[PDB]
Amino acid sequence: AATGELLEKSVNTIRFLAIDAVEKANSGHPGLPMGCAPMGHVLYDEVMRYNPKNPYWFNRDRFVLSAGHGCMLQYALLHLAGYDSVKEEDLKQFRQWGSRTPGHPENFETPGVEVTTGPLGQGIANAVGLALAEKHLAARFNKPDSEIVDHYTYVILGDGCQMEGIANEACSLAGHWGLGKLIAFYDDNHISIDGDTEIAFTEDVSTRFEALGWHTIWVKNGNTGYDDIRAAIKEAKAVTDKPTLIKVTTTIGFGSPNKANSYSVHGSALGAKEVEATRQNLGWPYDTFFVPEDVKSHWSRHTPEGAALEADWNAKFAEYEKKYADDAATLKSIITGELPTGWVDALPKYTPESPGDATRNLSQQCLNALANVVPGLIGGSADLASSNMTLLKMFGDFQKDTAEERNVRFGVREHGMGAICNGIALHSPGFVPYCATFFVFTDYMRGAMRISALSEAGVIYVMTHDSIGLGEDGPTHQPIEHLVSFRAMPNILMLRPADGNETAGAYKVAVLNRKRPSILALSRQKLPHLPGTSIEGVEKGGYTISDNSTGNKPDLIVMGTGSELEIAAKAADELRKEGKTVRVVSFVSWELFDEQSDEYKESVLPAAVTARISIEAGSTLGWQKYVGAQGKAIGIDKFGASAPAGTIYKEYGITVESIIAAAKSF
Amino acid sequence: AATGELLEKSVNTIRFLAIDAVEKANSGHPGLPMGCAPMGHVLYDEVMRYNPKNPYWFNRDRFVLSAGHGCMLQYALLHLAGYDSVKEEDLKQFRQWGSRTPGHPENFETPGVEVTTGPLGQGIANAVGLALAEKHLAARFNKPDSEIVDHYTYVILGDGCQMEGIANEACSLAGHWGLGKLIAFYDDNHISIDGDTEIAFTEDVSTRFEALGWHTIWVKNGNTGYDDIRAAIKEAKAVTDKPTLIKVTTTIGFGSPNKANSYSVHGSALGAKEVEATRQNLGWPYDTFFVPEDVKSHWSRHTPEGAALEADWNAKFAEYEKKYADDAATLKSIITGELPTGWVDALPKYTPESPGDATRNLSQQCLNALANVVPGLIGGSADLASSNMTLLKMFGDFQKDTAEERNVRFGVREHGMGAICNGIALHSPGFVPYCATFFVFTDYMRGAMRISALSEAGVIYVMTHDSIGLGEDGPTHQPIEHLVSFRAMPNILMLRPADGNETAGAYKVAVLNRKRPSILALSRQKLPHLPGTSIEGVEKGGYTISDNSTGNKPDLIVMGTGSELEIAAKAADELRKEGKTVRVVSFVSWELFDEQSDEYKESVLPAAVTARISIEAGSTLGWQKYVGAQGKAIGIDKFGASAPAGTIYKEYGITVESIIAAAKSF
Ligand SMILES: Cc1ncc(C[n+]2csc(CCOP(=O)(O)OP(=O)(O)O)c2C)c(N)n1
Ligand SMILES: Cc1ncc(C[n+]2csc(CCOP(=O)(O)OP(=O)(O)O)c2C)c(N)n1
Ligand SMILES: [Mg+2]
Ligand SMILES: [Mg+2]
Repeated sequence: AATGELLEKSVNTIRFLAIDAVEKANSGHPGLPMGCAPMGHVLYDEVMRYNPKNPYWFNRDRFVLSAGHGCMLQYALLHLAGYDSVKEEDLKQFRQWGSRTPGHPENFETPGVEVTTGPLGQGIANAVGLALAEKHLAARFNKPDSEIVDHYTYVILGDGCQMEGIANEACSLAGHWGLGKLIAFYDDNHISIDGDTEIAFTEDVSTRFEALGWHTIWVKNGNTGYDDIRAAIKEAKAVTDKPTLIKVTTTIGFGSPNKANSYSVHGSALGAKEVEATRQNLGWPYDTFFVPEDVKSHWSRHTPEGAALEADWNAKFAEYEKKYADDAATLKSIITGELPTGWVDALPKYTPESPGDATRNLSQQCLNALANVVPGLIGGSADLASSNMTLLKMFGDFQKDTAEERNVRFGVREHGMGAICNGIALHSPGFVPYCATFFVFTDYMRGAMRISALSEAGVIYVMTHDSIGLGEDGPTHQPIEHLVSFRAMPNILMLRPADGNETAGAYKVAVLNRKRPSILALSRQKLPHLPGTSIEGVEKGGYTISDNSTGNKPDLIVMGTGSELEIAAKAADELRKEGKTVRVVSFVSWELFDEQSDEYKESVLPAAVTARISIEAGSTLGWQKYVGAQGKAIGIDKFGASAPAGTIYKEYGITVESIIAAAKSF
Repeated sequence: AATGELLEKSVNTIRFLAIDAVEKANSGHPGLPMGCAPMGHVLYDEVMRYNPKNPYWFNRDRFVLSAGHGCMLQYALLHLAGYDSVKEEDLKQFRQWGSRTPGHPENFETPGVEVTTGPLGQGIANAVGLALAEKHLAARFNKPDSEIVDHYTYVILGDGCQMEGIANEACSLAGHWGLGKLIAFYDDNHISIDGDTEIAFTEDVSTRFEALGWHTIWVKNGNTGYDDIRAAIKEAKAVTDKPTLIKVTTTIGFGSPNKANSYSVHGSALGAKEVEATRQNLGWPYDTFFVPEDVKSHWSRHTPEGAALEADWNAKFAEYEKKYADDAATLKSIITGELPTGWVDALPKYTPESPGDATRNLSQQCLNALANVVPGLIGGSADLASSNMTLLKMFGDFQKDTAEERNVRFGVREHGMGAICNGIALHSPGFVPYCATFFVFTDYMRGAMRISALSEAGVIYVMTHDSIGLGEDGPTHQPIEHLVSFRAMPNILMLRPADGNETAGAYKVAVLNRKRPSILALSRQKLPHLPGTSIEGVEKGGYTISDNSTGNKPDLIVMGTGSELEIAAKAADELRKEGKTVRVVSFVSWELFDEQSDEYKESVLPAAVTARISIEAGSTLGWQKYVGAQGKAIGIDKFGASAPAGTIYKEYGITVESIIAAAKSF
C-alpha cells in the first residue's frame, strides 16, 4: 500500500490527469474526479480484485461509477492500473469523435467499464443487479469445500443519484435482499448543478438508507482521511447481511484555490489561469498528462498481481470442475455465453387446431420451456406475476435466504427493475434476464430501457395488456403511442406476436439477440392460432401468412400485428369470396423486416402493388412507410376508454368492416 | 358526527356500494374500498370542507385517491355527499362505455375528482403540487386581517404508491418545503397484487418518511378505530410545519368472511356466493345499491352546510376585494383562468438583424416577459436552471419561508417534478406551470407527461439540448426518437422553434392551450434569426417562410424544424441560384398543421408537387406523411456520439450538401 509522499503523488496524479484531459477537450467534469481521487485510489489500488490484462475475468470485483459525468476518475484509474483500453493517447482524445474515452462511461466503447452510466440513478440500480447476480450464482453453485464465486460490487454515486426515485427503488430492493457484498460510496459534497444542495435537498440520506435496511457509515474527512476510508471499507465487508452505504464528505474541485466547493467546478474546464494556480497549490511541477515514474512503478504491480489472482481462481475452478462436473458445465454456460445445444427444440409449436389462448399465457409456456434448457434465464414481474404470467413454475422466489431461486419479485418498481436487469445482463454473457409489467408502464421505466438498447444489453421485456383489448381499466392503462415510440428507438426489437407460433418465434429471436434488447407486446385477451404463422417467419419481421395471388401481384395487401392479425385474416377471406386476390402479411417486427434484403422485401411488398391496408390497435404514425401514399392505415390516434374490450373495438373501428370499407376505395 | 349504529351503517353503506358496483360490472377493485371505508367516511363526513353542489369552489379542501384502482371508495363518497356527477344510475354504469364512473378516477369525466390517477404514485405527487399551490397562494395573497386562501390537501395511498420512486421524489420535496397542510393516509394492509408485501417490501416506511422531514403517526386499528383516526387527524392539523403521514393499518376486503386479507379480493368481483356471505357477516339485509334512509338523511346535511361554507368564504372574498383591489384582481385571474388583456403584446419580437442566440436563451426572455403579465406562471428546472435558462430574474425561490416566490427548484427529480406540475395545473385554471430538464430525460418523467395529455393539464414542458447539437456529453444525453415519440402521443403539442420569433410563437400557443400540454424542444447552440418566421406562422404549425415559385407549384419543397431550418434555408438559396423555384417550410408543430383546413394544407404542400425533402436532427419515422412516397427524409435513425457538435452534424450528413445531393435525385 502506498504511503506518505507516494500516496499524495498518486492521488494527485489522478486529479491532474482529470484536470488536463478536461482542459484539453475544453469540455468535461473536473469537480468529482478532484474530490473523489482519494477514494478512487484506495479502491483500485488496495481493495478491488481484478486483472488489468483481462477485463473479462469472471470472478473480478465490479466497479460502477453511477455519477457518470465524473468519468475521468475512472479513465485515470483504468490507465494507471494498466488496462489496454486506456493508453496515454486515449486520455488525450477525451470527448473526441470515436475515442475510447467518451463524455460518459460506455461499456460498449471501453473494456474495463462494466455498464453505461450518465443518466443519473442508473448506475446504483445496475450495481444492485450485479450484486444480485453474484449472490444468486454463489448460492446456486458454491459448495461447502469450494467457494468459486465470490466478488464484491463497488459503486460511487453523488447527490444527483440520491435524489432520483430509481435509486430509492433499487436500494429498497437491495436492503430487502440482504446484498452484503454491495458497497456504495456516496460522494457527500453538498453541491449539485443548481449550487448548494440546501436549495432542494435537505433530507437525512443516512437515516433513509437505514430504513431501507442498509448498514451505514460516515467518513467525515473524505479529502485526506485515507485511513478513515480504508477502515470504513474494512468494516463494510465485515457486515455480511446488509448492503453498506459509506457517506464520504469531500469538497468538489479539491485543490483548486478559487473554484473548489463551488458549482463552477462541476462541469467545465478550470481554465489556463486556474490550472496554473491549482498546480502551484498542490505542488504539481509536472506538466501536461504526466505520470511520475515512482507512481507509475507503484501501479505496475497490478499486472503481475492481477495475473496471479486470476491464476489462483482458475486453479480453484479446475478443481471444482472435476468434483462437480455437472454444476461446472452449467456455470460455464453462464460464464461463456454459449447456450446449450438444442435449446431451440424446447420451444412449443402449435397448429390452428390447438385451443386459442392469450399470447400472455403462451408466453408463460415458452418461459417455462426455456427455463429447463437455458441456465441463465432469470427474472420476474413488478407485482403483476398473475397478470403478466411470468412465474417459472419449477422454482421458488429469489430472497436473501433462497438466493438460488430464479423467480425475482420486483414489487411496484418498474424503473428500478429495468436497471437491475441491465446489471444482470452485463454481469456475464450467459445471463438472459427478463422483466415484466403492463405495456403501458414502460413509460415509468423508459430510461433504463433506452440504456438497454444503447449499452447492448440483451434484456427481454415481457409487456402484457398491450392494447384497448384490456378493456375496463381504461385510458390510464391502454397503450396507444407505445409501439411506435419503440419502433423509433434505435437497437431494440418491438415484437408483437399474433399467436402461439409467433410467440415462440419472438422468444427464439429474443434469446438469440444477446446484444440487443427485445420487447414483446402480449395480449390480455384470447386469440386464435392462425394458419400460416411460423417460428421462421418471425425471424423475417414481416412475412406472408396467406396468399391467393400469382406472379407476386395481388389486388390487395393487408397487413397486421398481434391481436389485429386475426381481423386482417377474416377480412381477407371475405374479400377473396368476391373474387379478389389478397395477400395477408404479418409484421411481428418492423426491425427485422427492415434488415432483410431488397429481394425479400420486394417479395413481400411488391413495389407494383399500391392497394395496401394496415390494421393495428395503436397509433397510425409511421405505417406510411409500408402502406405507401395511396395506402390506408387503420388504427387509434386518440386515448382509450373505460369499457368492455368488444365495445371499444367496435366504437373505434378496429373491425373487419373497416378493412372491407377501405378495400372498396381502391 | 355520526355515532353508534348510524356510524356502522354509514361505513357499511360505503362498503356495499363498492361491492355491488363491482359485482354488477364484474370488473373492479372491492378490496381497498372495503378496508378504507372507515377513513373515507371520517374524511368526507367529518373533516373536509366542500360544497357538493359546487365542485369548483376555490377554497375547498382537496382530496386525492392515489391508489386509483379503489375509485369506488370515492364514487361512493361523492354519491353520498350529494355531488351531481354521481347519481345512483352512474354507480350502476361503473366501468361501462361513456359513464361518469370509469375504472380509474378521471377529473375530465367526473366533477368532484381533482386529478386523474391509476398509474401508481402520480396521486401523492399531484397532492404535493396541490399543497404547494395553496401554500404559494396563501403566502402571496393573505393579509393580516384577511386569510382568504386556506385549505388542506388530503391523499390516500397504498403500498403500490409507496414503492414507486416518484412518490419518494415528491415526498422528499414536500418535507423540504414544509407543506404542513398536506395530510397523507397510507393504507397499510400488507397486501399487493403478488400477495403479502413481505415478498418484496420490508422497508420501514415510517422511518423513511421521518428522514424526509415528515411528521408521522400510526393508527393500529383502521378497521374500527374511528376515534383513533379522528385523533390522528387532529394531531396532524396541529403540526403546521411538516407534512403528515398517517399510517392506517387495515385489512383489505374487510367484512368478506372468505376473501379478506388475501390478494383475491384486491381486483376482482367477490362473486354471488361470497357477496351473500359478506352481507350475512356484516348484517346487511338491504339489497343491491341500497342507501338506508337514516344514512341518506344524515349525509344530506352537507348540501345546506356546504352552501353555507361557500357563502361564508364569498362574503370574506368580497370584503377582501374591497380593501385590496389590486391583489384581488390578480388572484381572480388565477382563480377564473381569465388571463389579463394584452398579455400577448409582452412577447419579444425579432428580425434577421437581431443577434443570433440559442432558443433556450430566447425561451428565458419569453418566460421573463410573461412573468409580468401572467400571474399564474410558476415553475422551474430539475437542477438545471443554469442550462435550461428557466429563472424568472425578478423573483426568488419558493421555499418553506418564502412560499410567495415563483421560481421552483425541483432538484434532480424529473418524474416527481412532472406530477407536481399536474397538481398545480389542476389546482386552479389560471395557473400556468412550467418545468424543465434536458429533452432526453423526458424518458424519466414520461409517466407524468402522458397523464398531462390525458387529464388535459396545460403544463408547459421546457426541454433544452434537443439534439446531437449538444455535443460532447454523448449518446446517453442526445435525443433521437423523442420528437416522434411525442408526435405520436395524443393531446400534446410537440413544438420545435427555429429562432426567436418562433420561440415567442411557441409560448403564445402554449399559454393559450390551457387544456393541452405543450413541449418545447430548445437548442443548446446558437441559431440565427431567419427571415420569414413569425408568431402567427407558429399557430399554423406548418407554414412557408420563403418562396420564389408561382402558381403554388415550386420545383422543390424543403421542410425542417428547429436548428435544422437554418440548413434548409441555406440549401434553398444554393438551389435557387441554379434557377429552381424552392419553397421553404417550417414545421414548428405537426399537431397544429394537421388541425388546419384542407385548403390551408394544399396551400403549403400542394398535392401536385412530388419533390419533397425534410431535414431534422432526429428519427425519420413518420416524416413520410409529409414528404410523400417519392420524397426524401434526412435524419438520424441511430444513437449519437461523444464529440463536438459540428463534427457530429457532418458525420451524420445533417448538412446543406445532403439536401442538395437529394434535390438532384428528382
Ligand atoms: C436523469 C438525469 N437528469 C439530469 C441530468 C443532468 N445532470 C448531470 S450531473 C447533474 C448534477 C448532479 O450533481 P451530483 O450528482 O451531486 O454531482 P457533483 O456535482 O457533485 O459532481 C445533473 C442535474 C442527468 N445526467 N441525468
Ligand atoms: C405505475 C403502475 N405500475 C403497476 C400498476 C398495476 N397495479 C395496479 S394496483 C397494483 C397493486 C398495488 O397494491 P396496493 O397499492 O398495495 O393496493 P391494494 O392491493 O392494497 O388495494 C398494481 C401493481 C399500476 N396501476 N401503475
Ligand atoms: Mg454533489
Ligand atoms: Mg396494499
